[PDB]
Amino acid sequence: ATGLDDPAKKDIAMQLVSSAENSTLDWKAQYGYIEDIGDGRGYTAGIIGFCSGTGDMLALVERYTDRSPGNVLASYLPALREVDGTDSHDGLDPGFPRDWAEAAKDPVFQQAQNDERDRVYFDPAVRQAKDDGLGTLGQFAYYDAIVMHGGGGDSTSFGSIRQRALAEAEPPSRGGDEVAYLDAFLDARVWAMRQEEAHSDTSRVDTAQRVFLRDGNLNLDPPLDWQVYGDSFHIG
Repeated sequence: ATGLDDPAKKDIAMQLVSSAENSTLDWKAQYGYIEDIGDGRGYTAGIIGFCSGTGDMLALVERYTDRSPGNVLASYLPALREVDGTDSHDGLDPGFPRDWAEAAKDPVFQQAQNDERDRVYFDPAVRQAKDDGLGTLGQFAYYDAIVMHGGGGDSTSFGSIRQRALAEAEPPSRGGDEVAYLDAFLDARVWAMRQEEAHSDTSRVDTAQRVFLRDGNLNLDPPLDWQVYGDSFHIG
């Protein structure tokens, strides 16, 4: 019941991430979203942008189908298993986007999306932050990082960002000052964003996370006011 695991704080986290990914606090509006944006990942869909090309859409539909056999997306499993690793729409078109939108009306699919987001991103990020001895803000910083950068082994992954920060500063779990460590983590996060795109817009740190940190809002308590990409947001 503590930190970002508090239901109210958890939803604040989801809103904060949504402001950067969707330019709105309304993260749930994305349950039914589905498009191929031409990034090589095939169809990108749902609340975290599950992809047909990367395996996570497949894992999501498998889990939905375990809980709800013969649901509308179940017929697409052979195709999803086949196109995995590629941007191909073979076996998905023409009906997949329509059927995705229909499934998104099912609270069970919505819960499946929530649970996959939490299995891959939220639970690991919050658990690692708490182990490092960080408060709610720090827990949020880890979550936003893993959402954008993933939990892989690559040079700008969440794990790699964390390792960079630990080299510059000790975490509270090892006697370090929390503000100094969080400044190091945000530095590392910005370093990674710039590696992935040179002229990256780092506002989700610069005019949000760094601002909360400078305000000493270590427990991430409303009112929260921030900007991402120049749009202003407020949670009272």
